[PDB]
Amino acid sequence: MTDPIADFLTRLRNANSAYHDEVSLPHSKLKANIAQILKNEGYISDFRTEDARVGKSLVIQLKYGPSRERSIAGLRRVSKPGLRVYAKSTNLPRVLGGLGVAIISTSSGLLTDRQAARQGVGGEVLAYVW
Amino acid sequence: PTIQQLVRKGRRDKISKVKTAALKGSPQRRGVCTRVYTTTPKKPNSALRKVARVKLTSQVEVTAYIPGEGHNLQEHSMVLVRGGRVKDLPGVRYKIIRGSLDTQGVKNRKQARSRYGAKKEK
RNA sequence: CGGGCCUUGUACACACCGCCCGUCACGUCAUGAAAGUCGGUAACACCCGAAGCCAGUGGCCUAACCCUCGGGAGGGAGCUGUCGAAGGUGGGAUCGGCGAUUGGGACGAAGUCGUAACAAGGUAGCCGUACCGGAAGGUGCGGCUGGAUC
RNA sequence: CAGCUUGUUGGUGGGGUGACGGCCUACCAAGGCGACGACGGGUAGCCGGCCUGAGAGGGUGUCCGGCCACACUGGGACUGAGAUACGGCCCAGACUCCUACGGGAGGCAGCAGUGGGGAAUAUUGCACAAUGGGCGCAAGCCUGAUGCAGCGACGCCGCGUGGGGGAUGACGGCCUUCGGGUUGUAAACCUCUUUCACCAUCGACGAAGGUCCGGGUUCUCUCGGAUUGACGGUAGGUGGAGAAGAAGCACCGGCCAACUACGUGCCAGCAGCCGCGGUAAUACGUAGGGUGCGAGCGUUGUCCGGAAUUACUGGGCGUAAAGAGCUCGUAGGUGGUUUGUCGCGUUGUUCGUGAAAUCUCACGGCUUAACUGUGAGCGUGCGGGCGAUACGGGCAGACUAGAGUACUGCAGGGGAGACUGGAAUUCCUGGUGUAGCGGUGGAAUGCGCAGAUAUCAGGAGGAACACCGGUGGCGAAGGCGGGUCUCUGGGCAGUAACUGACGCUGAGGAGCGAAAGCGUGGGGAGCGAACAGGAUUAGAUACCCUGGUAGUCCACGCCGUAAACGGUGGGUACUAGGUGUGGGUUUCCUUCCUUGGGAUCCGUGCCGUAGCUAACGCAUUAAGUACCCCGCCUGGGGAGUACGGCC
RNA sequence: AGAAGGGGGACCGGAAUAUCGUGAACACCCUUGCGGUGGGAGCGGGAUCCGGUCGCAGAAACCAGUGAGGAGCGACUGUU
Ligand SMILES: [Mg+2]
Ligand SMILES: [Mg+2]
Ligand SMILES: [Mg+2]
Ligand SMILES: [Mg+2]
Ligand SMILES: [Mg+2]
Ligand SMILES: [Mg+2]
Ligand SMILES: [Mg+2]
Ligand SMILES: [Mg+2]
Ligand SMILES: [Mg+2]
Ligand SMILES: [Mg+2]
Ligand SMILES: [Mg+2]
Ligand SMILES: [Mg+2]
Ligand SMILES: [Mg+2]
Ligand SMILES: [Mg+2]
Ligand SMILES: [Mg+2]
Ligand SMILES: [Mg+2]
Ligand SMILES: [Mg+2]
Ligand SMILES: [Mg+2]
Ligand SMILES: [Mg+2]
Ligand SMILES: [Mg+2]
Ligand SMILES: [Mg+2]
Ligand SMILES: [Mg+2]
Ligand SMILES: [Mg+2]
Ligand SMILES: [Mg+2]
Ligand SMILES: [Mg+2]
Ligand SMILES: [Mg+2]
Ligand SMILES: [Mg+2]
Ligand SMILES: [Mg+2]
Ligand SMILES: [Mg+2]
Ligand SMILES: [Mg+2]
Ligand SMILES: [Mg+2]
Ligand SMILES: [Mg+2]
Ligand SMILES: [Mg+2]
Ligand SMILES: [Mg+2]
Ligand SMILES: [Mg+2]
Ligand SMILES: [Mg+2]
Ligand SMILES: [Mg+2]
Ligand SMILES: [Mg+2]
Ligand SMILES: [Mg+2]
Ligand SMILES: [Mg+2]
Ligand SMILES: [Mg+2]
Ligand SMILES: [Mg+2]
Ligand SMILES: [Mg+2]
Ligand SMILES: [Mg+2]
Ligand SMILES: [Mg+2]
Ligand SMILES: [Mg+2]
Ligand SMILES: [Mg+2]
Ligand SMILES: [Mg+2]
Ligand SMILES: [Mg+2]
Ligand SMILES: [Mg+2]
Ligand SMILES: [Mg+2]
Ligand SMILES: [Mg+2]
Ligand SMILES: [Mg+2]
Ligand SMILES: [Mg+2]
Ligand SMILES: [Mg+2]
Ligand SMILES: [Mg+2]
Ligand SMILES: [Mg+2]
Ligand SMILES: [Mg+2]
Ligand SMILES: [Mg+2]
Ligand SMILES: [Mg+2]
Ligand SMILES: [Mg+2]
Ligand SMILES: [Mg+2]
Ligand SMILES: [Mg+2]
Ligand SMILES: [Mg+2]
Ligand SMILES: [Mg+2]
Ligand SMILES: [Mg+2]
Ligand SMILES: [Mg+2]
Ligand SMILES: [Mg+2]
Ligand SMILES: [Mg+2]
Ligand SMILES: [Mg+2]
Ligand SMILES: [Mg+2]
Ligand SMILES: [Mg+2]
Ligand SMILES: [Mg+2]
Ligand SMILES: [Mg+2]
Ligand SMILES: [Mg+2]
Ligand SMILES: [Mg+2]
Ligand SMILES: [Mg+2]
Ligand SMILES: [Mg+2]
Ligand SMILES: [Mg+2]
Ligand SMILES: [Mg+2]
Ligand SMILES: [Mg+2]
Ligand SMILES: [Mg+2]
Ligand SMILES: [Mg+2]
Ligand SMILES: [Mg+2]
Ligand SMILES: [Mg+2]
Ligand SMILES: [Mg+2]
Repeated sequence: MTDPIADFLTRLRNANSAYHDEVSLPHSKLKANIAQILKNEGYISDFRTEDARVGKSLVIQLKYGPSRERSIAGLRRVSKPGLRVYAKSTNLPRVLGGLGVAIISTSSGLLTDRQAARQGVGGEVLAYVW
Repeated sequence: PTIQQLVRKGRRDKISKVKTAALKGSPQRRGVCTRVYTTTPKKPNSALRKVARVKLTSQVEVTAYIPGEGHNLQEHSMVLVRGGRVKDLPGVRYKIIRGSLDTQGVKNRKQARSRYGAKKEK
């Protein structure tokens, strides 16, 4: 078992494709921060933290339209544990030509491309969501 | 496969084959043109092709094709050889240049007249 | 014997009067082995060792310095020694060429011998191994279905 | 190419150098390098750059610029601030030349030039006028550097061979359905202008300079005077007459713009591919027509592209090439939740550097352009300082979810050894008994009449274990079933008692690994390669029949391969269900005795949704969605072959 | 395989007075013996390095392997 962030992305993607309304998954600070970013960008509905048998459990409810369509189109881990990926403020990645979101881990916390270019800081490219 | 596997063992391009072997870097090559003869092509063509055995100045013996209709070649005679395939003769990969040291141009030729060698008219 | 419909297998579609395998014979091309033979390369051990630097010796020569005028100091010629290129001797290494004869390979026409595979291809076929046989191959043992059977 | 190294690795004292240093020496110690490729072999000057490419990349190192190396081949030193000392010295060698034979001389990879090699690459030109260089107080003198010229379409750029009107559808050519169409405003003719070439003439900038003479005393400054330019009487300007001196090459089946006629008739020939030509060829040759480009146009050679056919960006492995036969494990790679710290990675900013030229963007100057100057970019980087701590990493802790241990149960052809049971086949002994038996599609070979086959009793011996038995179980795989005993490995469930990330994978390596085969010894019923006979057949080195050796069995070793298969590497998480079956646990329905239903964990099958796939199909036991590590693929043959090596 | 093929070899002096290695006298304890420990004399052995000397020659005379390559037969030591 390696790369829990990729595990988190895979769980969310599979549930979103299976048309599920919520997911459960072991809670870590990094996952909580990524969930906060996703909610702020509007790709999910609200999330919450429970207390499982051992440790804590993180539950995310997924957002769908009036018809049954997904608000999340894709998801892909970028900086894998076998090859870390970093970027500078000059050349932060662009997702769907700007219609998506790329998560950047900076010394000031997790940020999106817009929030990171407006601050002029780079860092590790965690994942694309769009 | 596996960036670590690539780091340990990089990509290696394919192996090509030299085609200019007798010319060995030169665009043309002089030869002595021994033992001129004729050859029948591969199965579905049934023609009579005019060829020659050329001993090149690169100290290699190759077989060349004589283009055009009608030629003045013979036994020992200096020719200028270039590259080119015939696709029906089995292993001929060289052509005699017409309009060079001993191979005079094609007589009565009127179209394209530069291949095969021919001055316009005077 | 021929025909019709459905279903099954197929490497056939010129459509089984189909496709197709391997020896053998003739020819061409490239290549392996081979008693031996001709070249190249880089070293190694030892012998001999030019110039030259360095180290010694130096009765032969020596203007400046010193001298008690006899010489002394210091220098040089020559000579010896270490190192030393080239050369010589020797045993190997390595890269090529040729070689009577011989092994297979590929391609050639409308050659000879069979018919191994493709249909249950007429003994299901393939895989490993062993023996055998002009040749495709056969047989034994184990395996697989990429075969059948109620 | 797997072992290299003995001044080798290090130390001490000396020596030596401009300088540290095994740079050298005497002594002492026994180290040093290597799978992150030492040692060896091949090739090569390196870079700014150039070509290509969307980029990343790939190829390349020619003009120009920087650095290095060398100067007939090898070695050496001297002089000097400084030496690979190209036109210096010494020695040796090869070569060319002179000689009175004793002995001497030489070095174009400087410019120009000659022979040779080659497909192929230039004049034995002018000037120190400008810039740089050396010596001199200076004037000066030297400079094949340099500045120019000559030659070559070798390349890039620019401009010409006219312009404005004009169906005689001139003439002719070619095609025609013989009616016409086309070349075609194209020509004739009318008119206009002369860029460039031609003729004549004037004539430079490059020179706020170099010289001598005058104010300025000199220094600095103008002044004015001569004089000084190789290019060059050139560029350029002016003037003169005249459309006047000036277009070719390739292709026209598809790619790919461009079609007909005649001749030829698998011939002659064409061709990048696949193809075109055997009597009506848009593919051969000519003509007409057309298309592209144009002082050029084609061919050959080489590089990139297209090629996502080496895939980092950006590919794959069920059946197309591709998962090692399976496991354990070394280096390596990768790593659960959580606290603090460091600030190596990462990221922000600033300073230095990243030469010039080339490249990009904007101007500026040559009549335009190529070319040239300026400014800003670019220069992805590296070094120094100062910030940040989300993530990676290090250091110091913590935790139990992964992993392991403990206890209690459970199922099992898991393995090894020893002993042992019965059915049946064969043979031997005896009884009964008489002429056939055996075998095939049909027969024959064969056995028997010397007593077979058949039948009954006794005995010997080897091998395999009917029913149970299955689709089912166990094992990493290969594999494992007569029974009992002895020894021994793993798995699952429950508990949550313990440790506290101890995990995963794994290049090489090691172990195990069907059958056949090999060695030594034993055993040998049945079966049965080879071998023999019979039959079939044209033949039958086979299929069928009758015999029959090795082998099959055992002990101990070797071998190391299989369609060793799920043709699917291992680990982990997640993503509808339905329905069988093996092993547990478990409430409730607890009797509804039902050992039924439900729930949960671990197996093993079928069917099916999403999803995936070229399709077939896979589908919670993935070939789906993702992450970590490993093996493997790059058209078919030659070939899993040769040579080398290991066993 | 002593494969092949090479190099050194005499004398004198010095290192060298424990140079080094053998044995161990005078003199040092004691369970007093035919005892032990240190001690290092005299007497012998061998090798090296450095310097010098001599001849045509340093293995000095006598003594004391020739070596390599390709076939045939028999494996080999042996026996006649
Ligand atoms: Mg009908
Ligand atoms: Mg079909
Ligand atoms: Mg042949
Ligand atoms: Mg050979
Ligand atoms: Mg000397
Ligand atoms: Mg031969
Ligand atoms: Mg067969
Ligand atoms: Mg057949
Ligand atoms: Mg048959
Ligand atoms: Mg058959
Ligand atoms: Mg047989
Ligand atoms: Mg077989
Ligand atoms: Mg079988
Ligand atoms: Mg030493
Ligand atoms: Mg020292
Ligand atoms: Mg070179
Ligand atoms: Mg590309
Ligand atoms: Mg040299
Ligand atoms: Mg020369
Ligand atoms: Mg020299
Ligand atoms: Mg000087
Ligand atoms: Mg000096
Ligand atoms: Mg020199
Ligand atoms: Mg020279
Ligand atoms: Mg010279
Ligand atoms: Mg000089
Ligand atoms: Mg020259
Ligand atoms: Mg030539
Ligand atoms: Mg020539
Ligand atoms: Mg000058
Ligand atoms: Mg000057
Ligand atoms: Mg030309
Ligand atoms: Mg077209
Ligand atoms: Mg015709
Ligand atoms: Mg034609
Ligand atoms: Mg290409
Ligand atoms: Mg590419
Ligand atoms: Mg990739
Ligand atoms: Mg592919
Ligand atoms: Mg895979
Ligand atoms: Mg296949
Ligand atoms: Mg395959
Ligand atoms: Mg497998
Ligand atoms: Mg490890
Ligand atoms: Mg680890
Ligand atoms: Mg680590
Ligand atoms: Mg971590
Ligand atoms: Mg620059
Ligand atoms: Mg301008
Ligand atoms: Mg910095
Ligand atoms: Mg546990
Ligand atoms: Mg046993
Ligand atoms: Mg018996
Ligand atoms: Mg009887
Ligand atoms: Mg009986
Ligand atoms: Mg604890
Ligand atoms: Mg492992
Ligand atoms: Mg391995
Ligand atoms: Mg074994
Ligand atoms: Mg066996
Ligand atoms: Mg055996
Ligand atoms: Mg045998
Ligand atoms: Mg035996
Ligand atoms: Mg039998
Ligand atoms: Mg038989
Ligand atoms: Mg027979
Ligand atoms: Mg295999
Ligand atoms: Mg198997
Ligand atoms: Mg396989
Ligand atoms: Mg797996
Ligand atoms: Mg997997
Ligand atoms: Mg089940
Ligand atoms: Mg596909
Ligand atoms: Mg299915
Ligand atoms: Mg697939
Ligand atoms: Mg082999
Ligand atoms: Mg071999
Ligand atoms: Mg010897
Ligand atoms: Mg010998
Ligand atoms: Mg002497
Ligand atoms: Mg002897
Ligand atoms: Mg022989
Ligand atoms: Mg003989
Ligand atoms: Mg004998
Ligand atoms: Mg024998
Ligand atoms: Mg003997």
